[PDB]
Amino acid sequence: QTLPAEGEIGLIDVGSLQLESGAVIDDVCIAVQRWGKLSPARDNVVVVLHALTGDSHITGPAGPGHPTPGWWDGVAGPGAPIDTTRWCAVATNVLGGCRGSTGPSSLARDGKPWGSRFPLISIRDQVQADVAALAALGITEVAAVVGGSMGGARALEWVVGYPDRVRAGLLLAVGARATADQIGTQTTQIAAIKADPDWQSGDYHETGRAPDAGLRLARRFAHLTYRGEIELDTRFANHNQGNEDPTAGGRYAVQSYLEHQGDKLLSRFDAGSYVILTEALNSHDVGRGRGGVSAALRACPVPVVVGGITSDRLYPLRLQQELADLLPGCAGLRVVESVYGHDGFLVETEAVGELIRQTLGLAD
Amino acid sequence: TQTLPAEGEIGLIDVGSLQLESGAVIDDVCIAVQRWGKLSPARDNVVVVLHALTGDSHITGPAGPGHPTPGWWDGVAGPGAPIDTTRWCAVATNVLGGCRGSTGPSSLARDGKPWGSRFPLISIRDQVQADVAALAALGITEVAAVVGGSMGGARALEWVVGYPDRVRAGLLLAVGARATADQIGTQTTQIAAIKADPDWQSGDYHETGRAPDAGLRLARRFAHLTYRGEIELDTRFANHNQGNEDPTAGGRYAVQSYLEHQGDKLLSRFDAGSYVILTEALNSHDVGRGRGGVSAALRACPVPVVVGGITSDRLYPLRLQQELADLLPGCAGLRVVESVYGHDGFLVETEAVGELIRQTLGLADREG
Ligand SMILES: CC(C)(COP(=O)(O)OP(=O)(O)OC[C@H]1O[C@@H](n2cnc3c(N)ncnc32)[C@H](O)[C@@H]1OP(=O)(O)O)[C@@H](O)C(=O)NCCC(=O)NCCS
Ligand SMILES: CC(C)(COP(=O)(O)OP(=O)(O)OC[C@H]1O[C@@H](n2cnc3c(N)ncnc32)[C@H](O)[C@@H]1OP(=O)(O)O)[C@@H](O)C(=O)NCCC(=O)NCCS
Repeated sequence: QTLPAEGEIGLIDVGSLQLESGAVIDDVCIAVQRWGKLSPARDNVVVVLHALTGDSHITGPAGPGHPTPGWWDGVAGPGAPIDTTRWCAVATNVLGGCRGSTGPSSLARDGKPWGSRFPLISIRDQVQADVAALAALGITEVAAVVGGSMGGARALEWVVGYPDRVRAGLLLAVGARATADQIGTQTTQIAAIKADPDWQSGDYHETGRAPDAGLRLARRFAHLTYRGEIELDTRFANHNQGNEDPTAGGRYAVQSYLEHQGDKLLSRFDAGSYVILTEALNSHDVGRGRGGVSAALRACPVPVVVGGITSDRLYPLRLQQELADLLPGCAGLRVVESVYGHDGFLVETEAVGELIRQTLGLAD
Repeated sequence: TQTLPAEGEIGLIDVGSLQLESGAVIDDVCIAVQRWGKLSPARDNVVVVLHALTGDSHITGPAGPGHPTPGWWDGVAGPGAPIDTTRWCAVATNVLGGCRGSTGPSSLARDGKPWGSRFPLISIRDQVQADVAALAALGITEVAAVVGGSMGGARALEWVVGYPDRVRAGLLLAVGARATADQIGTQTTQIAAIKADPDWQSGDYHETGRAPDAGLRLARRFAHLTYRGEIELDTRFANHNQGNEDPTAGGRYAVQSYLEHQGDKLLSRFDAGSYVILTEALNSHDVGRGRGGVSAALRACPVPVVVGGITSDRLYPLRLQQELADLLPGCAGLRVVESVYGHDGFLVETEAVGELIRQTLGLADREG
């Protein structure tokens, strides 16, 4: 198989995939998009790994086929952090997603949506799908892997599980494993979607009713863990939305901001994928079956750049400090100044650009 | 005549009809009250204890008839305790709009059926007016001090600011001058989680056999997270599984099982309707409303106060207490409590919170 036309969308059939749990999901497709020109040696691939609700559209404007622009708009191109004049930015839709790759909303063999029959996946299963997707194109080793959040967890299992198939990695706003705080809010986000009457045990697809209310609830609660406490108060405080009265049907500024944030997600994301991908986040743990977190990291030789956000409330700075101390390929923690919490790795263009540019230098 | 209830008993004080800040009127308001210790000769030793969102008048004592769970500050009032009952009379009420004794959404109105969707939104200032009206109904017009945390701290704040001449001192724990954006964000969403429950029935579920249990449990699980510290949880539960359950095969995580138990535990002692009404009184908390702003209102309050905050508080960060301490002239300086239990530290650190209460009562003595 060949890479899709630069910019366009493409599907890569990797066949059956045996998961860490033993389950076997067959006829697996992996959507992918590429910016940049593949090298004659196929050795300049920079794999960009997206987060929970992201997809393969990492950069570019909106329009046909893409409701919203890329989540890292401007990270790939001439002179950009990932210089496409000499690098090949390859992004894929994670396994279990809903933007082209096999997931709960995809159809199985019986001609009906996977739904509740979709097997539970892990971060290592998402990585095996990406690695297999690249193999289907003749790419065994990639120059670097970069991602934040789930994308960071995907980049951590890539450098630890396949150290010889990658030359460098950028771990952004992620930890070596899921924390109690992350699982607590994420398992409750799931319970919010599952308590919606229209969830229908996960087989709501093609029935007309979906768990919209539950999905908005989960997204609103999650968005709070993405932002910084001070940034929210400084920006919204307790002000009212316009001239509304929260005492008699109005809304607060922050309340109107969260409802919009959940509305943006309903029009593009599927609840089933939100559950499956969140359950994969909960299972994140680089030390499982490797002798613990410390052993797995001490035994990883891949050179990596670790970045952490100060005001991050979902992935506190202490987690990245642990990663940098234990990974021998990492000099030290690379703090990203930002007041926007976890969203810092999405908004701090210049700060994140420096970490990417440092990561590609190690790949050289 | 309306009298205080016996120590350990519950009393139902009638205050008649009250007019809320919004203009609405609440008829036949009933406020539940509990006492600890005798009144002094001049009746000048009343220490009002104001509970938090899901609290009640059972501030101390074991479980027994009418009190399934011990007091939220077990050991805070009594002989030699922080509120030494040999000197002070600990008076605690159930907040207006509560489900735990006083008039609220679950209480029956005049037409015979519950208030429900007919209960008007109340502000923190409305809850203070009711408590002051309750004490007045008995005959108390001046208290020695007010103490509370969270919503209890908000009630205490509006008390010293609104009735400076009828209170000698106050203790403000883990609270801010006004509701923050992060607080209003999660709290409005919690309200939305209860109303999205198909059994909410616009709030008129009380006499239908159905209740929004799913929504309330969800709102509580999210709220409990904001009450704890990040490091506390990871050290306690990490990513461990619950018992022998396996998340890979539909099992639960340790922290997941813990949060579920918190929802159920509140689910069997609290009313969803009250949760919504009280949660929205928190949203409207703004000591500066109608007073020229936060700084003006606090600058004008001369009551001596003790302000304390928790280091790991994630819902009411330390910066909020620091602001209160800086704007209130009656405060000598922020008192920092070192705890790992986040916002819940004001309930757990009974030794560090005990001293702040003793400092507050010391100011009440000096001012008397
Ligand atoms: C884009 C993002 C990542 C960071 O960008 P940002 O600079 O912080 O932008 P903001 O969200 O603060 O504000 C922009 C939007 O909020 C809207 N908004 C702001 N205040 C509002 C209000 N009071 N009422 C309604 N909408 C409001 C703006 O209109 C704008 O809407 P738009 O999407 O149509 O352009 C973040 O905003 C987002 O959308 N999601 C973050 C969560 C996420 O992606 N998580 C997965 C990665 S781990
Ligand atoms: C009272 C309170 C502060 C207790 O805090 P704590 O003393 O530090 O102890 P915890 O509640 O965190 O843990 C003990 C309880 O959790 C349970 N628990 C612990 N681990 C568990 C697990 N893995 N799975 C299930 N349940 C678990 C224990 O069995 C115990 O149950 P119990 O409530 O019947 O006693 C608080 O947790 C509570 O129950 N209510 C507080 C109400 C409130 O609004 N607080 C904030 C002020 S508004």
